[PDB]
Amino acid sequence: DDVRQYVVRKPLNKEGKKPRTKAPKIQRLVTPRVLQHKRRRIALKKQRTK
RNA sequence: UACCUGGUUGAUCCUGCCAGUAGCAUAUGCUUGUCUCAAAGAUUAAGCCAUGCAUGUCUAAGUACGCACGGCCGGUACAGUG
Ligand SMILES: [Mg+2]
Ligand SMILES: [Mg+2]
Ligand SMILES: [Mg+2]
Ligand SMILES: [Mg+2]
Ligand SMILES: [Mg+2]
Ligand SMILES: [Mg+2]
Ligand SMILES: [Mg+2]
Ligand SMILES: [Mg+2]
Repeated sequence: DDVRQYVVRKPLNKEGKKPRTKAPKIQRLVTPRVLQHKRRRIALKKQRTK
């Protein structure tokens, strides 16, 4: 299942402003950036060993 | 600038101090037109204090669902300032 689908959003409607919906930033979410950081951490060990 | 002068005797030569002389640094008195520097509650009380200020800090890079502001899609995690 996808977590990004099930985020609880907050409606937000102030007088004189258009209606809006806000959702929080997901934390501890596996993203390509996390995998690439781990990949480079692994790749530095190879350089040290060589 | 390696310097002296008055005072003891009726007069003299001494010893010897007192007083005189010139800096310096604290106070005080009188006086004071222009410019450049410039010390300044140490001495008596490391005595006592009204009031105000004298220590705070964010980058692309720890944590933003404050519309507090803000552009588009509109479930389509999180635009940005903060
Ligand atoms: Mg995280
Ligand atoms: Mg005489
Ligand atoms: Mg003298
Ligand atoms: Mg003039
Ligand atoms: Mg004092
Ligand atoms: Mg004192
Ligand atoms: Mg002082
Ligand atoms: Mg101070």
